[PDB]
Amino acid sequence: HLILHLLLQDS
Repeated sequence: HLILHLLLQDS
């Protein structure tokens, strides 16, 4: 799930 976050925070 961490990836799902590193994706939202990056954007």
